[PDB]
Amino acid sequence: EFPYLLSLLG
Amino acid sequence: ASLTEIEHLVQSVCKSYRETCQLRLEDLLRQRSNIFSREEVTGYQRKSMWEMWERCAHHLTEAIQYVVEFAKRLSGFMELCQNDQIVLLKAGAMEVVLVRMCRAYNADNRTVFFEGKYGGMELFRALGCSELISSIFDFSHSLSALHFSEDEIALYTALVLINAHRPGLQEKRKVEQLQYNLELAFHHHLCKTHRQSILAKLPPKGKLRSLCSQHVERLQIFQHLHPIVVQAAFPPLYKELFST
Ligand SMILES: CCN1C(=O)COc2cc(N(CC(F)(F)F)S(=O)(=O)c3ccc(C)c(C)c3)ccc21
Ligand SMILES: [Cl-]
Ligand SMILES: [Cl-]
Ligand SMILES: [Cl-]
Ligand SMILES: [Cl-]
Ligand SMILES: [Cl-]
Ligand SMILES: [Cl-]
Ligand SMILES: [Cl-]
Ligand SMILES: [Cl-]
Repeated sequence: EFPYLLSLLG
Repeated sequence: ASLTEIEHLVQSVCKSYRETCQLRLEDLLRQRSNIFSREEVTGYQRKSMWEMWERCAHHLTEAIQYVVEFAKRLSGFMELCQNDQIVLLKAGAMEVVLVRMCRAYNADNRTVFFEGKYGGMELFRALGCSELISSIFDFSHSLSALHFSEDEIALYTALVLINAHRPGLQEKRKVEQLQYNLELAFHHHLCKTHRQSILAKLPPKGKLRSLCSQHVERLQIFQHLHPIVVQAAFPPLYKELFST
């Protein structure tokens, strides 16, 4: 559900 | 974890914080004497709810970005699984910003640093969430009384984030161990600096919880009043973290 949070983790 | 590993963890956490603290304490202190004039205050109070919400969402999003960086630099965080990283950040990023806020709070005159100058809570009138604003200021006032050092806020915010009691965690034992080692680090640091007495005085949990819950509720109210503004102007991350 949290792709924009996930992106910054990469 | 050995005493050497715990000592190194204190240093690691303090460095991660130093690198992501986003505003220097020295700069914030120096700018206390920069206070909004009456006309400037009036200007903010006359702003539309939309514009003031939009501004605050931008600034909050910026702060949250530094907290994500803090997390990524935090010993052991990138070892957790994707799901757990997300769960801890979704619950904890806002809590960390709220703690970080006490640096930008001046208890003498009860002002906060906002868009380059200090103002009181009257500055935020157009937001239309009086209870939330007062609660934020109360929270800052209560932290100011602890007089945290930079090192203390680094260790304490690490602990706000690494919280193994957040719902939806997969690798709870993994998060428990991280939390425990961070407690060891916090306690070691406080013992060394003769500050262990502050532990018993920390904001109860549920205090941070309530502030975050209120933020979510007020956003829902705003979004129902002005749904176009959120989809048009707010950062996508902010929507993802705080919308329904
Ligand atoms: C309105 C929703 N809200 C909260 O519920 C949680 O507290 C907040 C903080 C911030 N800040 C984010 C940053 F300070 F971290 F940068 S601020 O735009 O400089 C600011 C500073 C101070 C106040 C009183 C307000 C209202 C704003 C933004 C939004 C919220
Ligand atoms: Cl206002
Ligand atoms: Cl924005
Ligand atoms: Cl968390
Ligand atoms: Cl200050
Ligand atoms: Cl605060
Ligand atoms: Cl302080
Ligand atoms: Cl932090
Ligand atoms: Cl002590």
